[PDB]
Amino acid sequence: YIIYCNRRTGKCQRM
Repeated sequence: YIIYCNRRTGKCQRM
């Protein structure tokens, strides 16, 4: 699944 928040670039996950 997706458990990572790339807030750095402006992307996030759902988990």
